Amino acid sequence: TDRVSVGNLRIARVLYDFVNNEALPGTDIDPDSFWAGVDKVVADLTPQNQALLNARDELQAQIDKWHRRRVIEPIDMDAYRQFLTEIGYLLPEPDDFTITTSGVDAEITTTAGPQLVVPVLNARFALNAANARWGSLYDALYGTDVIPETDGAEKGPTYNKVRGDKVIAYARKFLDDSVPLSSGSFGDATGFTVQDGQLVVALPDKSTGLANPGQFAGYTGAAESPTSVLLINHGLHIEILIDPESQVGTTDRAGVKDVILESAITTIMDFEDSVAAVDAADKVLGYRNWLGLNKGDLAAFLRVLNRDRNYTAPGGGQFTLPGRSLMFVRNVGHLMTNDAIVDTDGSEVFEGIMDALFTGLIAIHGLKASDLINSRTGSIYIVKPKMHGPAEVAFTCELFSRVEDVLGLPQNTMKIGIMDEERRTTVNLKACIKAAADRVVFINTGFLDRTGDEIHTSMEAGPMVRKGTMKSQPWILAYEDHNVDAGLAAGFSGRAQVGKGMWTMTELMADMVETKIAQPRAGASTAWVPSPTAATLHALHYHQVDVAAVQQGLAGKRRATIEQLLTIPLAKELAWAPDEIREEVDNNCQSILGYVVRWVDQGVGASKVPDIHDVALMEDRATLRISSQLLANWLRHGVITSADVRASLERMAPLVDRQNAVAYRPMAPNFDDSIAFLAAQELILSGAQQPNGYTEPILHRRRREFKARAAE
Ligand SMILES: O=C(O)C(=O)CC(=O)c1cccc(Br)c1
Ligand SMILES: [Mg+2]
Ligand SMILES: [Mg+2]
Ligand SMILES: [Mg+2]
Repeated sequence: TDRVSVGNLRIARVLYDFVNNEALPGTDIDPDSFWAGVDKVVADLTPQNQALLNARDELQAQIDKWHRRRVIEPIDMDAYRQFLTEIGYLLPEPDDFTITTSGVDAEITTTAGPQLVVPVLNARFALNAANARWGSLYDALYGTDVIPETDGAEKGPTYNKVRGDKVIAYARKFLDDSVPLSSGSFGDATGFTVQDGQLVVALPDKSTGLANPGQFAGYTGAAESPTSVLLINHGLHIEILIDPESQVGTTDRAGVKDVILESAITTIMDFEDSVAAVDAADKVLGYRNWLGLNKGDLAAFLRVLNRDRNYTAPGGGQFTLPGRSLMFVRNVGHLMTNDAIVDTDGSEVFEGIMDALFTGLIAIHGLKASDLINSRTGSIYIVKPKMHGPAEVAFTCELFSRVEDVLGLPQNTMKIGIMDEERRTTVNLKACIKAAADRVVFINTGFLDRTGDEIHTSMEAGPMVRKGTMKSQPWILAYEDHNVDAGLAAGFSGRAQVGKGMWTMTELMADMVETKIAQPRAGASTAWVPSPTAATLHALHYHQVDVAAVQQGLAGKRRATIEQLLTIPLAKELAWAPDEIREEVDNNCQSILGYVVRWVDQGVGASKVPDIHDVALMEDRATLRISSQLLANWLRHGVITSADVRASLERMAPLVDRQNAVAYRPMAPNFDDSIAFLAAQELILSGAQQPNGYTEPILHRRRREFKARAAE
């Protein structure tokens, strides 16, 4: 066979070799001890892993049955709440406490700023993300719709000076708003110098300093004619590049070439919802990238990781700043198994357990010199998604503890970023944080998964509101506030991130800049962006909003009740016309097909897919979880018929085919000959029966089916 025997396990050879030849050397872990550990941890924790999965199903069955026996229109909230408490769904809230997590880096405990999420299987993208710690504001403004492409300001094949000037003026205002001069505007600056350790800005008829000289962080080049000036605001750096001989500098009144923003402070290297990995070959591609990132030798010319940045202090001494985003890794959650390892019965091993062992092993390299150090404070940062309730958090705690022992790492080295993205976590959040009180480095509202769970949990209650309506329903607004309240009450300020979710409209940057400011205004010290460009633009918000002061002001407040959290997003009687229903169906089918076709045929786990209004959306598994669950819910309650679904899928399919074009295999007109098309259909028609509406069981099965056919 193509497998290696270790105790009860049979490990795919490709994975075995990868760990031995690439991951283990340099960690000082004895290979025999490692592998024995893998067998032992898998043997010991699998039963509990399974019990937790069975408990989800049992809770969901009871809730389904609660709704079916009811019939009374307005849900009786006190009865419902009492029921959830009876079945162990809603648990008692623990007494107040403060987290004790230690050895965490400044980028997490203290700095407020953007957090970038990127598929770890794409080496190019992962490299750009790691390097996105610094980014060009001019490139972000000029390249996106933040500067409207009005008459005369259009993007052309070459530099448009009218447009460039708008970019320059936008940035000058940003400087005025962020690091104000004692008098006058950056708009009128003619030059910058450093004198007696102070920044001096030349204006036309006078010179001025910063209103707050402490915002002067340093410079490069000669004090008397620097090549750049470095400022800091709300803990984030801004660098003005000075080069009158450059394309842009020549047109600028002070010779400014660009303004660089400290952008993606941290990055989450994702093994979960943004990637398609269904076997040992896929997992190894991902692990190898994660390894190269931690060793600092990942290279895709040849794209490489950036070095730290050198500056001159105001007084004239030297210092450096991190040139790379501080990396988390997102492991998969408790649900899935993967045949990369099977036992003697042929049973697949739980994937989350494997990720903990393998990504944790690999992360050791990031704690040491690259022939440079991810975590200088000695932590490994793992995001754990899709947990349901505090027992599941406790299980993750014990899993990490056992892995630490296998890896010979100190206890509590492996830190947890907690996704608050399932209903049973939301309503037990304080208890969940408590279960990880010494490991937690963030909580984050994964609002898309959370929306999927909301629909699945109350699937039997009645038909839900439209997808677009969900983002503004009472339950979700209360969930957002409740998350911030819980983190602040647990002492997260100055210790751990309070984070919010992803902006998915990748081309609507003007809208993001206008709207996403709500997140740090709500006291979030970080929030998710899909790209380095969006990281730079989102950074703007942290310069405008003093998140630390916002969090301080929110202290003690309790702004969401349990009743609000439990407000099921049921649609009102006769809420939609035939045309609105048709739109929702087509919108969901197009998005499902666009994403699924690339998942199943090409193993791409995150894709831009134009919705029904032709808005580009970054789709991942969570957005698919919503679309499929919504249609499943509408089909369950007779809003639409199975023919509506079929016709819509059949309608949208040729359009999606058109949207694609070398490793692409058309779904139409032979729909039922396309594994990808059938996958999409199955996600909808079996939606109600998937545990918690999770999409992986079907996606993994169908992707594997596709690969097997392709191999013959
Ligand atoms: O909202 C949540 O459940 C997330 O966890 C979001 C998520 O991973 C995502 C969504 C769209 C694009 C990308 Br990249 C990631
Ligand atoms: Mg049932
Ligand atoms: Mg999620
Ligand atoms: Mg301020």
